[PDB]
Amino acid sequence: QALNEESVALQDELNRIAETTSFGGRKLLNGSFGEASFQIGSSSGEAIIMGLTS
Amino acid sequence: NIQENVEASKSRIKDTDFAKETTQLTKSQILQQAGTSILAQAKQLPNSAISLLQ
Repeated sequence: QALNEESVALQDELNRIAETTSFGGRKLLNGSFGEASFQIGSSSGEAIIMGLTS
Repeated sequence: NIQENVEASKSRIKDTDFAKETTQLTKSQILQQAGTSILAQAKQLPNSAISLLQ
């Protein structure tokens, strides 16, 4: 039971980490990020899609 | 860890890279000196040619 209590605490910690880590208001690891582009070229048509699965 | 990364990003967006800006400052000083030199040569001779013409 003690080990299970510690494990459930760690599980809630994992949930908190997934729901908290944010780059200045942009949630990263909660699954809402999805596939986001990143213009890294001078002209139009250059991008690097990044995906952050929850 | 998150604060470390956030501080790095904030410095990137905000903090001035001293090398680039000191280079820019020296360039601006050179430009100001050149402009003053041209103005000294532009405010006197073009206006003063007439008196020679007379």
